[PDB]
Amino acid sequence: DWEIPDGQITVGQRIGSGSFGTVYKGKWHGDVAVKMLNVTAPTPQQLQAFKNEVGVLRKTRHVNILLFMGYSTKPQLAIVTQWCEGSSLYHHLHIIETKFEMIKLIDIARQTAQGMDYLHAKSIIHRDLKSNNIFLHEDLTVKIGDFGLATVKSRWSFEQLSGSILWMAPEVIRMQDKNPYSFQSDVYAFGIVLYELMTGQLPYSNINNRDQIIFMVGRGYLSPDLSKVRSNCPKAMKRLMAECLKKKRDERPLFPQILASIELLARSL
Ligand SMILES: Cc1ncc(NC(=O)c2cccc(C(F)(F)F)c2)cc1-c1cnc(OC2CCOCC2)c(N2CCOCC2)c1
Repeated sequence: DWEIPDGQITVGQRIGSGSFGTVYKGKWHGDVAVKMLNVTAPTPQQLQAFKNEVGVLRKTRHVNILLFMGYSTKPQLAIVTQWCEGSSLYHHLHIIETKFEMIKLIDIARQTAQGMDYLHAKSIIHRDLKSNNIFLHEDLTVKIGDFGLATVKSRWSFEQLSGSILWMAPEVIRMQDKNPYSFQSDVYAFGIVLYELMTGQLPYSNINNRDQIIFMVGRGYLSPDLSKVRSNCPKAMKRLMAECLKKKRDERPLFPQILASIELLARSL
């Protein structure tokens, strides 16, 4: 099974922490990432939140999904994943401002679409897809993860997630539908990731008020500016972006179509 016996993991450098967990770099048959719960004696809800996450990760076996490696219960409840040298797509695009070639931007898009197509086939709705959750292993291979460390009521069980408003579909901002999170809300988030790749920027860079952005997207008054895409961005890519970013969720394509469209436009370059 996937349970790792006590004393096998060497916990190293602390990377970060939030209200729910703390991530460390470690050693277990090579470099690993270790995410521990902040409490040693968890409540029935905290333990259920932990088991829910292990439950989703253990269903994944795909090169574009962060490789789950096992979990521990002793001395603490922890999740073990592969350790990746590299940086998140967010870090590359918006912090160090890496200038990838169009061919590589399309390659990153194709790889993300593969991982998302895989998750949706396993009935997993991510609910927090964004460039921060796309890791570039050796600055080349996409590893989709969920790197948030904050307490979330029913994360892998539902309720609205915050701090990722730029990637939030209009119906996710509103919270008026019977089921606001869907494969289509993940597709909208993916449409924002495509915008980040093709422009090198975060949407709505010219609006300095976050509350106004939330209000406007939800009302359907604001959409990303597609004329900001790089001069050599293929027309088929700009077309795909507009379909993913549709205000009405029913008008959005699903990942089998998205992946087929990227595979086809990557051939024509
Ligand atoms: C340890 C761990 N255990 C469980 C999860 N869970 C998930 O991903 C997860 C949970 C549920 C569903 C899914 C879905 F995507 F499949 F839908 C994924 C994440 C991490 C972890 C947190 N934070 C990290 O790094 C920080 C953030 C990046 O930048 C560096 C600091 C890493 N890395 C790994 C690469 O190598 C550098 C360190 C892994």
